[PDB]
Amino acid sequence: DVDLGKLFFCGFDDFNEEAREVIQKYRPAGVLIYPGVLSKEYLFLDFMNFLSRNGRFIVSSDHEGGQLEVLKYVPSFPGNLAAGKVDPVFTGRYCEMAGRIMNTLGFNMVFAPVLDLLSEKGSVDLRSFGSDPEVVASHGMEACMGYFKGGVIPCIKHFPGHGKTADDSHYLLPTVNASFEELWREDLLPFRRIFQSRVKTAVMTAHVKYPAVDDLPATLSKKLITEVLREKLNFKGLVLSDAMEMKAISENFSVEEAVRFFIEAGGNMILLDNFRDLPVYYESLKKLIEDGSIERGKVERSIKIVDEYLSALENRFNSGLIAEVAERAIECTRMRKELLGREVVLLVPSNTTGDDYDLIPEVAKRFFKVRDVIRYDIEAGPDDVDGELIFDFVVNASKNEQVLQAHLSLPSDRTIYFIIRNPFDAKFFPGRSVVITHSTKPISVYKSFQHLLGRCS
Amino acid sequence: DLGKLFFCGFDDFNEEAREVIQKYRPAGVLIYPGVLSKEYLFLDFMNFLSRNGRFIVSSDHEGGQLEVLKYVPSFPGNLAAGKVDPVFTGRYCEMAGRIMNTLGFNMVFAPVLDLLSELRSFGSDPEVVASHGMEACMGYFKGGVIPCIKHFPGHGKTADDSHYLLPTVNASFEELWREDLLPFRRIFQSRVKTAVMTAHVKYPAVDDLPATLSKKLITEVLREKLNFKGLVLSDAMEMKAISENFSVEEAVRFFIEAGGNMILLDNFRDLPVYYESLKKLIEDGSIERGKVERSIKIVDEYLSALENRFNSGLIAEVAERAIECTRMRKELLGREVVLLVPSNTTGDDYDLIPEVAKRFFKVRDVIRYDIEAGPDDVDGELIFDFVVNASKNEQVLQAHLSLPSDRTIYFIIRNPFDAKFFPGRSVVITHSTKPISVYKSFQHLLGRCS
Ligand SMILES: [Zn+2]
Ligand SMILES: [Zn+2]
Ligand SMILES: [Zn+2]
Ligand SMILES: [Zn+2]
Ligand SMILES: [Zn+2]
Ligand SMILES: [Zn+2]
Ligand SMILES: [Zn+2]
Ligand SMILES: [Zn+2]
Ligand SMILES: [Zn+2]
Ligand SMILES: [Zn+2]
Ligand SMILES: [Zn+2]
Ligand SMILES: [Zn+2]
Ligand SMILES: [Zn+2]
Ligand SMILES: [Zn+2]
Ligand SMILES: [Zn+2]
Ligand SMILES: [Zn+2]
Ligand SMILES: [Zn+2]
Repeated sequence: DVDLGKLFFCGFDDFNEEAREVIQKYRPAGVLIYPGVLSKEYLFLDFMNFLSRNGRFIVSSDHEGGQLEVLKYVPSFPGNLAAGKVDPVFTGRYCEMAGRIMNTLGFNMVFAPVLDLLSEKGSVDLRSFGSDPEVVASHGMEACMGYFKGGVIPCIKHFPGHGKTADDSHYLLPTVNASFEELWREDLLPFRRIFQSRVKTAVMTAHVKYPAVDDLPATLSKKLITEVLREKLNFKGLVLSDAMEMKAISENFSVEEAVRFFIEAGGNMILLDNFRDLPVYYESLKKLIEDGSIERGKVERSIKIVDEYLSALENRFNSGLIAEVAERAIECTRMRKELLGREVVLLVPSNTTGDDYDLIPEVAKRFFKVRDVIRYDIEAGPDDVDGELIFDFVVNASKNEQVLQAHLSLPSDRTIYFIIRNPFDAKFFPGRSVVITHSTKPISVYKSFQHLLGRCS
Repeated sequence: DLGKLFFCGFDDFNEEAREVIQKYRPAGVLIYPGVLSKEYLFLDFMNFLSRNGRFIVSSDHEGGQLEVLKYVPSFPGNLAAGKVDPVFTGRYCEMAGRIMNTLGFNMVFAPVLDLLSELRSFGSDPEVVASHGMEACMGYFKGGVIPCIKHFPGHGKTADDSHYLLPTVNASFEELWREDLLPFRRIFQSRVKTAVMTAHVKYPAVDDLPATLSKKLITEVLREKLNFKGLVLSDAMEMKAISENFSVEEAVRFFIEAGGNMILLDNFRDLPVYYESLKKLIEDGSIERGKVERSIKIVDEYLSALENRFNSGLIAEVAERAIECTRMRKELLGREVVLLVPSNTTGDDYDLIPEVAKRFFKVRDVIRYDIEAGPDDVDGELIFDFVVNASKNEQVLQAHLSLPSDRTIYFIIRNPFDAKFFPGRSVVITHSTKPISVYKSFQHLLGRCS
């Protein structure tokens, strides 16, 4: 039961102390990294650094290529609709390329390919390989195979296929009217293609209702997941829900109903699009295990499956090394704790080094209350200023003496000098509070704030 | 095939670039931000290179202060790395090297081995630089990319920049050997695969010429005393340190006679001048033919040492092959175009359509229409309708169809079903909104569709 976290896959829109608390307490096996983290490279890198020290994870993204692209590291792709028009070998080569890059950064799973068919009702629009089930199957197969050669495990979505509905699951619960024989022949054809091969893959469920077949959304449907996916399609691998908070589910089922149906239906990992919802869902699952509404056997089998995927990963590559370099290259003098809860005035060079300067205020705001942000001229130095606490981000202190005394005329009792370019300048601030970063990069500045609040005090 | 002695920088990709590459066959391609900052051009360039022989493909992505590949996560840089266990430098460079190799690069112009005097350098201690320098070369290589250490013989002792003047380092040879040269020496002795780039720097206590042009520094020191048998590159020859003190012909002569192998040009348009200059000097005897052959031999080894299956230009092929067009009248295409572009991530793709169009067509005006309405009526010599959501209703479908059918081309860039709604019309289907697709649709319009 120190293992129940293995049944959860959590999305992270931020990386902070709550994130760390949630991860350390519940130990989710899956981590999905959202744009909130990816768009701030310093946070992504520090997050990857953290994950490498806290056990083993499935780490994933939504980088499908085309319309859904979230990793700036992967060159941009026209997408599945365009790929569908072309020799499927190109899809395989793209996904190997994307996967290899992903695997180098520290990802070990991707939520792709999309295997949903394109219909005229649907529009989603560019994310499908095509209408022809055969075209979708061969591209889907090349995609799963490419991702896998590249070093990342694919997750095909969304079972059993929901291109035949006009409705979006983020808004309401959609409906697909097709008969089972039609689903089988068509929407399920590319899924069948993958299950018949030897590629390791996960499967994500659709929050979609199929009334000619069952009353429940596929995510919550024992018929679709046990009798169709496990038994007729013979899939023994990992089954993920789409995000449970999505309206299609949350506006029609309780948290406790969703967790029950999905695990009883045969699913293995509950996807939450918000790591902060984990304690509610986690506790909900724990209840249902103790009051008997969830067969214990299903939870154990699920745990077994995740453990197989976790041990498969094996990788050497983690981009978080960058965060360690930044952390370890920071030298600081001794700082008084009692200063640090005050409101800070930032002195930042005026303005690639220029974009690094522009980002210093945003990074500081994560760690300190900020009263003003002042952009000085490096060849003049800072106007005289006062405050409760002052941060001088020193660049080129030594050009002349009228600049070195702009910097030294600041109240030494409540100024911290951040020497971020030429670390020789640190000799010119004796008795002063000094941080040397050896870098202008946002991650270094970031790690300098962490040392300031932690190790240096 | 003298092109094997040239390494060319490209700030753009166009037909001149294609002409120059096909005529002269340079062995080396260096890709500058002018191409990298436009991913559609970068991708198309890579696709072109995979079809025109073997190349050494490199960038200046050092990490830290000098970063040019958005695909590689950003690194604090060498000064920060120097403070740290050198294994981390090795890991960084493997990571960067692997990403680079996946994109299609096979060489990086890094690490910097120059010493720090009073961010691109690992430190002041020659020993620290050597250990990080070795890890970096090893990591790059492990990652799939050949490293190139720079700049021999080390020029951290000068404040002056070679982009401005010819700088001077006054240290004696005994001091260079003991200090600046030590990390270069540790690397040759460890026998890690690497290339070497020369410095456009004068060392007056040792010799009169800049190292790039100095037989003493390159032959007697680098080749003989340091025993480096590998690939030797110039820094860029057009740089003022060389160009304002030597003629093209003096620079080409000295460098090859000095023992250098590949001439780095920072501009591919200069290749013919330098190429003919090298051809001349070989014909009148100012260049020993033996040296040219030895240089060619070395280049040939690196070209085959480099393989790879990986080229990100496949993306450009997908975009190319997914384009459907009706037949187009050649003589509309020399006209001035009005663009109708959906207003404003599919929004960032739309913003970029005008920049892409301007490469292929004269553009008179750019109108940003509302796609819930469709285009206001408009007229011009030639009209490009970048159709989005044509079928919402009949008042949108008839805003698009009220445009003059003799001189409008409809680019169906999102929902390819809409194409049925434009019978008799000129229609291009891209199956994508991405700049590389839009770009490839213009090439097809000017080529295969007409
Ligand atoms: Zn789907
Ligand atoms: Zn949606
Ligand atoms: Zn049908
Ligand atoms: Zn989705
Ligand atoms: Zn609990
Ligand atoms: Zn049991
Ligand atoms: Zn650490
Ligand atoms: Zn520290
Ligand atoms: Zn230091
Ligand atoms: Zn240098
Ligand atoms: Zn320079
Ligand atoms: Zn010395
Ligand atoms: Zn240089
Ligand atoms: Zn001969
Ligand atoms: Zn082609
Ligand atoms: Zn074509
Ligand atoms: Zn089509």
